[PDB]
Amino acid sequence: TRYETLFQALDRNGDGVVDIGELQEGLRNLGIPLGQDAEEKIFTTGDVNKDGKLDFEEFMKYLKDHEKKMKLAFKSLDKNNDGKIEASEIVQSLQTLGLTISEQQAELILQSIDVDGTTVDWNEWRDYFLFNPVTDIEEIIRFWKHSTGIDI
Ligand SMILES: [Ca+2]
Ligand SMILES: [Ca+2]
Ligand SMILES: [Ca+2]
Ligand SMILES: [Ca+2]
Repeated sequence: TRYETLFQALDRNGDGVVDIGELQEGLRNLGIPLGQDAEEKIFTTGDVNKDGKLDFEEFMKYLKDHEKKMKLAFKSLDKNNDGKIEASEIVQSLQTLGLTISEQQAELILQSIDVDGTTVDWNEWRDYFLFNPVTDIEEIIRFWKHSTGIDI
């Protein structure tokens, strides 16, 4: 019950839906730091029937689709399929997208994502981008830009 756990956590009054207040205060009470336009981007993406409310199916679907996207990004970065992402792979991937960066810049990115202080694996990746509403590698790169300060 991934998304059941999350939803049950967020739905404070237990009326079966999560409103924007519950999402905000919820994310803060779970310790996930998000800006209002990120949270609102999540909400607008999730509210398929546009009633200003997230029911369980909408929530579950958003997180499912998002997880698929992030998994796709991960597997697109992992060139040698070792289930991990090395800095050189970030360099190559960004190079195919017309960005030339150095090894220490990629290392900087990875360290911004890693906690083990090694390179990042699928668990850290997934956890890091779980509530980050980036939709693809481009948006991930833009996020890396305002996160690390490097202009990429
Ligand atoms: Ca509610
Ligand atoms: Ca809705
Ligand atoms: Ca790899
Ligand atoms: Ca690591």
